[PDB]
Amino acid sequence: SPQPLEQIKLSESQLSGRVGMIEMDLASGRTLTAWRADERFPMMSTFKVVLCGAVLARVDAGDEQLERKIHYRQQDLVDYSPVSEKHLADGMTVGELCAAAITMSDNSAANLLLATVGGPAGLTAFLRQIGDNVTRLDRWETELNEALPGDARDTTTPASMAATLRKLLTSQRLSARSQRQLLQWMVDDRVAGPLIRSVLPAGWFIADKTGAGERGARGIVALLGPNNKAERIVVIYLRDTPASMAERNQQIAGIGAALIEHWQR
Ligand SMILES: OC[C@H]1O[C@H](O[C@H]2[C@H](O)[C@@H](O)[C@H](OCCCCCCC3CCCCC3)O[C@@H]2CO)[C@H](O)[C@@H](O)[C@@H]1O
Ligand SMILES: *C(=O)/C=C/N[C@@H](C(=O)O)[C@](C)(COC(=O)CCCC(=O)O)S(=O)O
Repeated sequence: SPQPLEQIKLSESQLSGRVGMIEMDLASGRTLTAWRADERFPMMSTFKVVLCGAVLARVDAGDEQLERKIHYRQQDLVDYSPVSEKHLADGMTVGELCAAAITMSDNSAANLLLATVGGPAGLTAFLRQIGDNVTRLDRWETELNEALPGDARDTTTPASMAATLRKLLTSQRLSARSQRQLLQWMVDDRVAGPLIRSVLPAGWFIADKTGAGERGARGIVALLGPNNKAERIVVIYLRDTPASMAERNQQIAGIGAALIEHWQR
């Protein structure tokens, strides 16, 4: 594989779409690679990690408990609720809802949690409170991944998302236990985690949350590194490409291959 930047450019050429990417040291925030890092991209399901960061902040403040059981109704369910549709009778705890939202991308779980933090406006206010003045959530699942061309709703930038994830995972804004919980939910991703491990060379750590939307929108927010360590945050978003999901996945994987082959930078 060629150098990361060369590969990213090649991916735009092949997809006919825009790619946004940041590679950042998790411990220090050092930015290693930045491409269209200040341009907007739909967050799609990647917003679920930020959502649960807001939930954990409420737990730390004593305003929420991960144990608290939420009971909901069938009429509350939206498209794609693999975990939540199974608990209409017994409900789910707030912690279970975050696990379902992050590890299974359960949309109803995400909407139930979104309501607890004040909806899209409440989550956006949380982002402003931690210093992210760019990322914004405007809608609920599943309308939020519509990805209309030029629509600023429900978007982030690679730089903002990377900085925000680092703040949630390491800045001590969240308690030690909460930081560890957010990380573990990403490590436990069932949608792409196992698949990514199956193609990663031995020794490479992966934790992640993916997203998909209309007009080719696709993305991933991840922790990656050799020697089984979460060394870097890697955020990659794609938008406005007519390519098959398989090809969008392959191009993102190709950027990862370039990082892996040329890690020491
Ligand atoms: O010399 C480095 C490595 O080169 C190859 O590894 C390949 C691997 O066989 C392939 O499957 C993967 O594809 C990349 C798979 C990446 C999947 C997702 C990455 C995510 C992670 C972070 C966010 C964005 C994307 O590339 C590597 C590097 O070329 C060799 O197979 C391996 O033995 C060797 O150690
Ligand atoms: C989050 O990104 C969700 C995107 N797509 C879903 C949606 O529009 O709500 C789908 C229902 C597909 O969902 C999945 O394929 C599961 C994994 C979603 C993820 O990557 O987080 S829609 O068909 O696009």
